[PDB]
Amino acid sequence: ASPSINVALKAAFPSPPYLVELLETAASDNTTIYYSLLDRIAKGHFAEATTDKALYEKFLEVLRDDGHMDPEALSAFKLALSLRTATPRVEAHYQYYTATVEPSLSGTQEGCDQWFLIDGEQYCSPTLDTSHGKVKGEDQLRTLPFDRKFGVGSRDVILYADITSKSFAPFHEVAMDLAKKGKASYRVRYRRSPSHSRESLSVNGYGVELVLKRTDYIVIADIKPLEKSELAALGMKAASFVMQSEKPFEALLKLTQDFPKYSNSLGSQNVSAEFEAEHRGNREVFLPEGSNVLWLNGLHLIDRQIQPFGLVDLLTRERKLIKSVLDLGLTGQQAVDLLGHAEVAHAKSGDDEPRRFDWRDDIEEGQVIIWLNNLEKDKRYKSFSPSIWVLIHHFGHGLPQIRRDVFNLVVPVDLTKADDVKIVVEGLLSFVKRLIPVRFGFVPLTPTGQAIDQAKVVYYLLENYGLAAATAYLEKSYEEQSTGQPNERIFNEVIKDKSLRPDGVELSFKDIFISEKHEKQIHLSKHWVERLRAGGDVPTVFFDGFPIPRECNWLRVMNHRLMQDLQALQQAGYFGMLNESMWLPGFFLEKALSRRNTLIFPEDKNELTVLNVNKIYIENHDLMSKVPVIEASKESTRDDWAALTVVADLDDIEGQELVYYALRFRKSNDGVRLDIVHNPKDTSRSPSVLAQRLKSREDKLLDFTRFLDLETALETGEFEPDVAYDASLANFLASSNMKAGDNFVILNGRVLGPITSADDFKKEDFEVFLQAERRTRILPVYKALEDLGLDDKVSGPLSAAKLTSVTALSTISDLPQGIFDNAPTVRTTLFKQWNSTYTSFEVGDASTATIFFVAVINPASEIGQRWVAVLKVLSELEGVHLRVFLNPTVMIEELPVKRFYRYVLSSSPSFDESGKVKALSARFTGVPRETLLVVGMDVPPAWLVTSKVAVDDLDNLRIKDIKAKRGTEHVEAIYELEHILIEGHSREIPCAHAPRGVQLVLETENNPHFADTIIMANLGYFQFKANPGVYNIRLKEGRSSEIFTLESVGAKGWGPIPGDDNTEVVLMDFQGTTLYPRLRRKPGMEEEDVLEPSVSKTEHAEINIFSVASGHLYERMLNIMMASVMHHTNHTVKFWFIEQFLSPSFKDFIPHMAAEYGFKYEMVTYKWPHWLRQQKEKQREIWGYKILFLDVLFPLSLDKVIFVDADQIVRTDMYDLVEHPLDGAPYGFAPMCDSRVEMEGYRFWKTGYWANYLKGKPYHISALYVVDLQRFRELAAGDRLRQQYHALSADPNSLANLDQDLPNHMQFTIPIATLPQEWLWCETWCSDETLKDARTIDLCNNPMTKEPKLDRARRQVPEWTKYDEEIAELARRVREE
Ligand SMILES: *[C@@H]1O[C@H](CO)[C@@H](O[C@@H]2O[C@H](CO)[C@@H](O[C@@H]3O[C@H](CO)[C@@H](O)[C@H](O)[C@@H]3O)[C@H](O)[C@H]2NC(C)=O)[C@H](O)[C@H]1NC(C)=O
Ligand SMILES: *[C@@H]1O[C@H](CO)[C@@H](O)[C@H](O)[C@H]1NC(C)=O
Ligand SMILES: *[C@@H]1O[C@H](CO)[C@@H](O)[C@H](O)[C@H]1NC(C)=O
Ligand SMILES: *[C@@H]1O[C@H](CO)[C@@H](O)[C@H](O)[C@H]1NC(C)=O
Ligand SMILES: *[C@@H]1O[C@H](CO)[C@@H](O)[C@H](O)[C@H]1NC(C)=O
Repeated sequence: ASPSINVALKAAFPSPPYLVELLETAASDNTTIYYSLLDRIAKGHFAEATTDKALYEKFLEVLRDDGHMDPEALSAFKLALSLRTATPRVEAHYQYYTATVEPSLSGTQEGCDQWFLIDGEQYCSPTLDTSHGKVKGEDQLRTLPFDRKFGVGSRDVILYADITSKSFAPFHEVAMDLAKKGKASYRVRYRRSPSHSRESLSVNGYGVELVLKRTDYIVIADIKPLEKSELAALGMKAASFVMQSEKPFEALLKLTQDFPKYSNSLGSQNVSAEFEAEHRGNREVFLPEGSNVLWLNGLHLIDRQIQPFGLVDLLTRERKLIKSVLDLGLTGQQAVDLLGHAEVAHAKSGDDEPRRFDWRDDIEEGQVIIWLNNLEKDKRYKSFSPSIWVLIHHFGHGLPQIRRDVFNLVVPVDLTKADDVKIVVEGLLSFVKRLIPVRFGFVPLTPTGQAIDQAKVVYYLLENYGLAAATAYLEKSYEEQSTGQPNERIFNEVIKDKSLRPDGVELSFKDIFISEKHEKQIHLSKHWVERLRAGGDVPTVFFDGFPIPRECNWLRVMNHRLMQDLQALQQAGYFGMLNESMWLPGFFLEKALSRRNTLIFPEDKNELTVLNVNKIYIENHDLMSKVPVIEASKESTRDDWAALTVVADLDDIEGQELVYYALRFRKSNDGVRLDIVHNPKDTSRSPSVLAQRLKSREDKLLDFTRFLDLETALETGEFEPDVAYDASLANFLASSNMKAGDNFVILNGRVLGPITSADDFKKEDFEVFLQAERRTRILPVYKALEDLGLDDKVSGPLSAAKLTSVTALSTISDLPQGIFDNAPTVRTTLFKQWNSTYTSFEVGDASTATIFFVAVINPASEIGQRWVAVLKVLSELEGVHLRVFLNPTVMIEELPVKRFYRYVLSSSPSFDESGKVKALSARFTGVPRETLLVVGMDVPPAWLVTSKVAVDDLDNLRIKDIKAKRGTEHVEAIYELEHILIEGHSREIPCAHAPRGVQLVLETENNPHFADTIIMANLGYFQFKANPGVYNIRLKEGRSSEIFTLESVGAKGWGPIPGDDNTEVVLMDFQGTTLYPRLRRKPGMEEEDVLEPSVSKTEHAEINIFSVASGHLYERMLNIMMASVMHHTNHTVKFWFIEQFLSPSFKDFIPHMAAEYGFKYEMVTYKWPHWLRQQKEKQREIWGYKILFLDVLFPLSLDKVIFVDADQIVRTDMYDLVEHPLDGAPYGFAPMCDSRVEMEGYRFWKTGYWANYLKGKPYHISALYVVDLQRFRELAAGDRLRQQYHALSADPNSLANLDQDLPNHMQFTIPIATLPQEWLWCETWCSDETLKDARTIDLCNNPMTKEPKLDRARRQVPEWTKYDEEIAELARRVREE
């Protein structure tokens, strides 16, 4: 009965058959569920269900009956099925099939509905007698993201099927059995089924907003009554309303959805009931008022993760983790409590801290490091104080001078290499001369003959003659001979003068092979380099025992730690830890290790892989119950307990050497439980045989006095291959992402490898690996666990590993730190302190719940509107517990909620009267008749959405006008999910920086140019607009491919995860594709793209003009603007539009404008980056679109573009603007008119702020401008605009009209070519005499009148009507066509 508004969203691809959708949703990533269901439908079991409802009904009985899902998992299935999560996954198959399969399968297809692909041969029959073709193109056997494999088999078989028909069932069974036997491995790919219709897909999981566009007024429903500004209590009274109700959850939803309407309805019926000013005892301890914060089992979630898709994926990952834990008899409540424990979080913070290695000469008896300094005895520093209090009493970024030993830097240098030598001579010495408070040492590198000799030479020269003489040889050699090889012509000259009085033990001269000097010194040096792995292609520098690889600007890194170490000393001083007679460098060396392993302590800190241990012994029970196992001792303690697994190729020396060390390590440590997995490179001979050889010797293991006893044990015995073992073996490696013939080590779930050489991992290396690992992962689990009194649940080394391995996996973020939020992955328990009686309410059983949600919502917030709606639907799930906290603010200067909100989402699917799946819509009932509203879509981050069907103005909605024009009080609008984003964050390799100005191309097998974009400075950001399918990213041919080669697109994560050295992107989700690509510079380049060492016209048009309109009037005026151009030029024109701000009425009309006026048009858009600062006010968004994304909004093929405002009219042939010389400037603008005489008062750009800032420069107009795009990108102007905007935008009153203000604020930095004023006319600021020579007219605002825009046009321009008539009759001609 009430006046309503209905909004629906539909995808850009047709709806896949429901059957296949349920298969995919059902078996998320468990393959067994997939094929176990694929059997069921190949019976013809699902043939008897006629309707989607019945079909859906059937799946529930099946899953429950076959043991696939429990209540918790079934409930999760329904929600994910509502969300239609599996539909893009299915469309991936189709797009792949349409674009790579069909054009590479030459011949005549008839009867080949289904067909296996074997050895590039197609078989249309199960009986497999005849093969139709040799398939053209690249291999289809590449395993890609949407693939599934069933069984292990040498041969690989693929079936492209249309499951829908009965023709499928026999084909399946042929290969299911073939895989069951073990002949080959089975996988299914899809074929678009023509039994189904081409109807588009109706989506859900988004939000709709109705924004009040007039907020100025403040002192069933007609209009909101504006109430006297007693805003301050809204949050507080609003919070009480709910608490009082006692059906609280529903109140908040009902209140929060229509909140603007209920503002004046609050403060009534002795309203405050402020018992809860009590709970700011809650505020006093933890969070600030009016802040929204969500936690999921301690995990603090960012806003972007708080959508239905983001949340479904989190539960899925979390339950897998918890279920693993609760097979050891822990309640969901106990499990979570252990995960978020204080001792656990402390450990993460603990090894976020730096680990140091002992850089001293002590082991090598002081004969390896050749220092250029001594700060306690150098008579340069003599002037300085040797006092501790010099350190402690410091502030700033300046280096404190001191005569003390406190900071050291040891840099290993190769004396053959010029660049290396140059470091010492220029780099190291300047620092000395400069009186820096750092001691500088260097140790030569000995990887070649010449290097060995030159270390000897320099070492000798130091020993007898001294530092200066040695220094001297080095300096002279660098300039003089310019090579590593020793030069006597250079050497002898040095001794000639520098050989005066070589003290102590005498010089021997001429030739060196001192038994001691060559042996001891060089081999001691080698022992130092080897010990700390300070050599290779990339050497390692040690500052205060902290490894810094010799790359990029390592001194920048050193300076960072130098200040960070100083602050570490200061704090010990204020606690009085320090004293005057102390060796300060040993404050750092307290916990330092003598030996450094790059595997255990990788210098890429992120590099860490942990596996779920319970999973490993559950999935591969067949394998792990038949591996040689050394049980850890009967009589050893819980603290001693640890579990180790060695994966090695026993057909290689390195593989068997590695195991000997592991066995040795086991003899010493009684607490460890060892497992041996034989992973061979060549699988011609069964892996089961060598495993069977050892399990017989299992009892006798580690009784190998010598290595050959192990070697011999491998050779002897006759065995029968357990081919069941072999199958589980190759499944394990596939699950664990391990290659064949690769060596790996696993202690308590953590993987290190591949081990190329067994010398890398020795007995001593296992000991530290256990020592370190023990500390972090095991000791925080043990304490925490015991604190809760769950320490009864640990029954052995394997029992313990399950827990420790699970809790290590809990703290690994999905999102790399520094991108979406800087904050680390630390699970807080800090809200448990909070009193709950009067602000909290809980939903779901805590006793049974596996999922625990903690929401802190401010009722007055607009963000809260979304949060409540989503959380209500996730609360409906069984096995989920939710607890809500309401926290309003007293600080309300402006109206808090200025919109109505509806979230389109259901917890379980809805069905038709005819049993089809119900589409979901946002229906607003009882909308005020007199309020002007704006329709907005609050869509998940990866989505790009535009209006498709609407007859109304969504920018200016009013029921009274629609009623008086259309006769209906009911509004319906349909949107289209046109694109889904592929977005990523780039980095250069190895010295990781964002490559800006790099150009990229997206491609498909059908077309080599889907899309193109350029790399941004901020986070090496880039994006593409695409739909489900298989794509590839190639650097654009030109300068980009000249300078770089991209090793990878980061599709597996930040990584590098092995197996990701790929450039293939696929999108099979509503979350799009997130990528972290890597690019390494080609041989010796410090080059830059941005600086140099008829195309666009042909592709597009003579003239390229772009614009935006945000109303029916402005779109009507835009039609006139385009026409005026056309009449005024005998040239070719192409028009460009900002797609999402335009009406469907306008969108449906243009082809008709294009046919009549003879122009070309193209729709463009870009999605506002997540890092870039948003605009809550739509008009401001629009302005941002014209200036912020100029370089990335238009294809690279476009040389230049021109912006013309919608209200404008042009009498000029527009080419002239193209030909206008810009004098090497990126863009050109026209200034403000000075010509009108008496207008001055309203000329605000002659005031203090604008005249002080614009010293001599003009105040420009954003109605018309030229962008020399090629130059724009070349100058990388965009990046500067974007970062200045982001920086300025922190202040809300910063840019009145950003579009005009940003180019004006940046004209110092970025040149603006100024235009002849023949180019702009405006009555308000230009004289009437001026318009004779006027080229174009903007209709700028009155403001000494109130005459409106429609009036100015008719009065100001007589030919405006002529243009309007032309459009008017055509629109009617179309309507009557
Ligand atoms: C992937 O799906 C399969 C099949 O649905 C899951 O396997 C099933 O796991 C259950 C345990 O949840 C097995 O039941 C029993 O487990 C106990 C464990 O102690 C064991 O002692 C019993 O003998 C029995 O196996 C069940 O047999 C097994 N298969 C089926 C058809 O139910 C598997 O857990 C799923 N994987 C993931 C990642 O969840
Ligand atoms: C209702 O509020 C008024 C004003 O604060 C107060 O005088 C009155 O006592 C309240 N009613 C009750 C039942 O306490
Ligand atoms: C929680 O309430 C109790 C009882 O009034 C009080 O003693 C305690 O301090 C409160 N906690 C906080 C942090 O306000
Ligand atoms: C304190 O002074 C003593 C005495 O000279 C010295 O041996 C030591 O380095 C200092 N610190 C401690 C912990 O004794
Ligand atoms: C278009 O072409 C005609 C014929 O050559 C010419 O007379 C006319 O002036 C041209 N239009 C304009 C405005 O340049």
